[PDB]
Amino acid sequence: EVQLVESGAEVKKPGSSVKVSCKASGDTFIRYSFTWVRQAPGQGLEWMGRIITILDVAHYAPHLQGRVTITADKSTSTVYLELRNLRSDDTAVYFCAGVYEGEADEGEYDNNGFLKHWGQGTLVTVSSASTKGPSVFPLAPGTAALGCLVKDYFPEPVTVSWNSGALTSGVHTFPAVLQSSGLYSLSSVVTVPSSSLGTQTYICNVNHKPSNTKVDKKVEPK
Amino acid sequence: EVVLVNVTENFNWCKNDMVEQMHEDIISLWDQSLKPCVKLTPLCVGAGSCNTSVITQACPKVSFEPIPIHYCAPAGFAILKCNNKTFNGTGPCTNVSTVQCTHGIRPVVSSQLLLNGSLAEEEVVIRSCNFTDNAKTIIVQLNTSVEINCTGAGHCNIARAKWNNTLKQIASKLREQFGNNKTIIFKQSSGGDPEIVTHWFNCGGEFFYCNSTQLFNSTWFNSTGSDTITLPCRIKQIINMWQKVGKMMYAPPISGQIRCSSNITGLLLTRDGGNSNNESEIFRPGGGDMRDNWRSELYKYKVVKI
Amino acid sequence: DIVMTQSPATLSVSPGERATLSCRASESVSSDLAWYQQKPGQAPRLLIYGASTRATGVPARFSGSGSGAEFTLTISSLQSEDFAVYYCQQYNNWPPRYTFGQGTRLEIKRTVAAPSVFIFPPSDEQLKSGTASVVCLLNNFYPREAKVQWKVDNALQSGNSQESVTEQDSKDSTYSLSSTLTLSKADYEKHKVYACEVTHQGLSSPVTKSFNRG
Amino acid sequence: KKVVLGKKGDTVELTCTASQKKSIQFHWKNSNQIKILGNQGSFLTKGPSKLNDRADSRRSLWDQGNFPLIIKNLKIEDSDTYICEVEDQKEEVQLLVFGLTANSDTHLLQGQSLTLTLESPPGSSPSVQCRSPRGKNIQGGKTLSVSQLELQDSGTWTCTVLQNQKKVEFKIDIVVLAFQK
Ligand SMILES: *[C@@H]1O[C@H](CO)[C@@H](O)[C@H](O)[C@H]1NC(C)=O
Ligand SMILES: *[C@@H]1O[C@H](CO)[C@@H](O)[C@H](O)[C@H]1NC(C)=O
Ligand SMILES: *[C@@H]1O[C@H](CO)[C@@H](O)[C@H](O)[C@H]1NC(C)=O
Ligand SMILES: *[C@@H]1O[C@H](CO)[C@@H](O)[C@H](O)[C@H]1NC(C)=O
Ligand SMILES: *[C@@H]1O[C@H](CO)[C@@H](O)[C@H](O)[C@H]1NC(C)=O
Ligand SMILES: *[C@@H]1O[C@H](CO)[C@@H](O)[C@H](O)[C@H]1NC(C)=O
Ligand SMILES: *[C@@H]1O[C@H](CO)[C@@H](O)[C@H](O)[C@H]1NC(C)=O
Ligand SMILES: *[C@@H]1O[C@H](CO)[C@@H](O)[C@H](O)[C@H]1NC(C)=O
Ligand SMILES: *[C@@H]1O[C@H](CO)[C@@H](O)[C@H](O)[C@H]1NC(C)=O
Ligand SMILES: *[C@@H]1O[C@H](CO)[C@@H](O)[C@H](O)[C@H]1NC(C)=O
Ligand SMILES: *[C@@H]1O[C@H](CO)[C@@H](O)[C@H](O)[C@H]1NC(C)=O
Ligand SMILES: *[C@@H]1O[C@H](CO)[C@@H](O)[C@H](O)[C@H]1NC(C)=O
Repeated sequence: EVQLVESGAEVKKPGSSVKVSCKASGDTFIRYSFTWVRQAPGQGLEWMGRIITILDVAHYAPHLQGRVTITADKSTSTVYLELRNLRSDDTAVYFCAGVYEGEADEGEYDNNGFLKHWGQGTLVTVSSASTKGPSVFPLAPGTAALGCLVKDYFPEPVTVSWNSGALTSGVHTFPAVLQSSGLYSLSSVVTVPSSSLGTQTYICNVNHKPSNTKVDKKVEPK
Repeated sequence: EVVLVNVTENFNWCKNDMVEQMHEDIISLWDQSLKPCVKLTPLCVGAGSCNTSVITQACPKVSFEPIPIHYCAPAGFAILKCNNKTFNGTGPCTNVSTVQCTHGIRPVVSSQLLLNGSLAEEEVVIRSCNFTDNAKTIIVQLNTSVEINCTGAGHCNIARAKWNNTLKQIASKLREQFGNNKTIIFKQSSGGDPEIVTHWFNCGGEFFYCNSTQLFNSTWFNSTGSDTITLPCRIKQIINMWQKVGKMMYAPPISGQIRCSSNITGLLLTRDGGNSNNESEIFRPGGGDMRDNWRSELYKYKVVKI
Repeated sequence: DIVMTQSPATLSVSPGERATLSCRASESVSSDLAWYQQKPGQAPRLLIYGASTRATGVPARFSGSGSGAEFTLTISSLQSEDFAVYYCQQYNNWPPRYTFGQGTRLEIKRTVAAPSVFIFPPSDEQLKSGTASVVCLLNNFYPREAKVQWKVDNALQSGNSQESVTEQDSKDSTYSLSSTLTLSKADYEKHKVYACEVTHQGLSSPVTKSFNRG
Repeated sequence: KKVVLGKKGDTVELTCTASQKKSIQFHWKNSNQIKILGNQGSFLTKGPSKLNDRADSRRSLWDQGNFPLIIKNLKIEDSDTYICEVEDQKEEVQLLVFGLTANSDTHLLQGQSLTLTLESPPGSSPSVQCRSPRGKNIQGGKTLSVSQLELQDSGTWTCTVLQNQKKVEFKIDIVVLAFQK
């Protein structure tokens, strides 16, 4: 069983190129074929292409032909995807995937088109926007609802916790939306006993790793 | 067609343009029939980095089955045929006629064993373009055919008694050529490409790779078992091209009942040789160059300017 | 080009019951058909290949059938971990131009639960920066479908709000939704009442929450 | 007489060129007429020689009239004269493989000895010259010996072997330990 580990998240300006990698370990490399599949936020899966590792031959989806290249380095058991002339609509999670083809070094080859093994994915954001940390605002309050608005950051993702992880019950952190500005925004809300206000302080912890930003905003009545 | 009287023609089977033309026609007969899913050929013409030409195409499964091919005289030439029942392809032929076309040749692609071919009319015959050269193929023509039954389930069967008797007749002819005081030894292939190390052939459209060690493991005229020989085989999808240097990929089989029974009518062998005061000769199964295969049938023909 | 089409887009099934997922091809793909399962945030998982062969580790309650241009994924008894998105994939053609269906979302079917609606005015800190975001929250409802409308001074708003919805809750099977209205400080101080009107199957009459600016 | 020098354990390439840019029949043999490796049509064959598992060609060059004999993991016993028969011609090449090892893989101390020994094929009578990182030079035949190492001798030594005009280079890493006075 091969384990696929992909490289870190990428942020690119439209028109740039990206090259993402995928280290296969655990089994005999040249006996697998490797496929790249991508998924735009909220969209389905899209087959990009596939390489017959043993032969060093790759085939690509027609809508991609001419600006995509899939390669494999056998000395390092690594598969590479290069996507050129990047467009904003190329923003997606890019998955490395593979399947065992038989005893290929002995000329056996099933040419399997299905995908048994998958990498953890690589987010590639393509945008004219520049990296920046979010502005965090309070959403002040039987049950009471309160939260933090996490607004105007780039790129994804951001992580949100309450009370340094001490409060988790009734927490809803919404998936971000892309604003017309090109910047992301989300809200994290939580419901608590309305009688808890005044004797329990609630603080939202917001972490945006891309901009090395870390914010903790106290949310209060009045 | 018409026998020639008093005409004595000089033949040289190792320099015969019929072999080349047929080799080309059989090559083109393979392209329009058995298409690979992927085809790879080198291209290092430029004085720097190498390049591989890659072709990808639809590769329909085809239950290949060679129809006999005739070589007919091209415009401006005529085919002379030697009628000697045992002709070695070289020297003068006293009994010669002229013919329209050759007899029907089966364009079988195989190594080690010649299948569905012609038998020697009289005794076993062995041929070579240079017996002194240990690197030249030795072509064997049997006078009695030996069945080989192969299945896509992974083996070929050969009757042991028949094969043993055949080997005894090969060994006789060999020491008739290399010395009557010599021990004749058959050994497995010494190495190289799989298509050449195994008995390799195509059957029902598929490429079989059969371990022939059991066929070539005996000593003769030295000192003084199981009903059938079962060779373990393998169908493969990634093949080394015989038409030229390169590789091809085909699709996996779609039939659960691949079967074909052939007649072994000849062999392709190489002799070890090498400076050795040892009074014994080693022979191993060979082939790879299909021109040897065509020569095993065209040795008695010659094309001449009219 | 072989177009794969799955139906329905969303399948709602009560726990422990059978689900049947459909996948069609625009032309025959023989049996070169695979099914994948995907959970939010994770890579897809191979379930079935060759139309009907289970992948290693796939439990027996998953079975695929069909050939040619029509295929089915059957789950005989839905477990908690079975609720996910399911994709089919065709890999019949050569040269290879493999394609996926657009997925069927299989969710947990429960009783109708009306949303609790809350409205947040913009913070002083944000107003201090020059913009005004207003947040309307619909908490813990079922089913997923809901209509949310903004009215400023009883005037229907359009083109200046954005919605976000959570994944189905792993404990009570409900959804939550935020709707955010954004306008500049200048335009925000030009109007009085800010109301979000909410429509949902669990509510008899549309619910309106509001506040008077200041 | 073409002479090629090899290094024990390394790889070597022996060249053979046809007079036409086409793929034709070739075969490599040794002095004893033992078959090493050749082609049959577009396939590689390998003879019953001791080089069998370690010998190869480069088929992507055959169509260009080049038929090399590549030999990996050289052994001293590989030393021999090799003949390339092609289009009725014979390209001959004498190959000599040499080995050169330090007498210990242990880290040495200042003032201790270093002895390098040269492995050589029967018949060859090579000259060896070596140089330490500090410029220390020693020469000899089979065995080169330095009486006392200096700290400055630590690092890569470069040894050159002279045979039939040709030379081959060996690089050998030696460690000489420092200490506190
Ligand atoms: C052929 O040889 C025979 C016998 O020597 C002779 O009688 C004859 O004249 C020659 N030519 C022919 C075909 O008549
Ligand atoms: C020459 O061989 C032919 C067979 O093609 C045979 O009919 C004939 O007997 C031979 N010629 C003679 C008269 O010896
Ligand atoms: C072929 O047979 C002829 C007898 O007609 C003989 O002269 C020749 O030597 C044989 N071939 C060779 C080269 O041994
Ligand atoms: C075949 O040839 C061998 C000698 O090569 C001979 O002993 C045997 O009798 C022949 N068999 C037939 C049927 O001609
Ligand atoms: C036959 O091979 C021998 C041994 O290699 C050699 O003398 C010669 O190349 C060949 N004979 C001729 C003259 O073709
Ligand atoms: C091969 O098959 C034929 C019939 O097609 C049979 O007569 C013969 O005995 C078989 N030979 C074997 C299995 O050795
Ligand atoms: C022929 O083959 C048999 C096995 O069938 C073997 O035992 C025997 O030694 C061979 N006979 C000889 C030496 O001619
Ligand atoms: C064939 O089988 C024998 C053992 O029976 C083995 O020594 C040989 O390597 C095999 N040949 C192959 C794998 O081509
Ligand atoms: C070769 O055959 C002999 C008997 O003929 C047998 O004892 C030996 O084991 C065989 N070796 C191989 C490689 O099959
Ligand atoms: C030999 O001929 C038989 C009978 O016609 C055929 O079925 C078989 O496939 C042939 N063998 C090969 C390798 O073409
Ligand atoms: C093999 O030869 C025998 C004997 O002539 C014949 O009966 C049989 O049909 C042949 N088999 C094939 C497949 O050609
Ligand atoms: C002859 O026997 C010797 C052992 O005495 C062996 O090394 C050599 O390979 C043999 N030679 C031949 C030509 O078979």
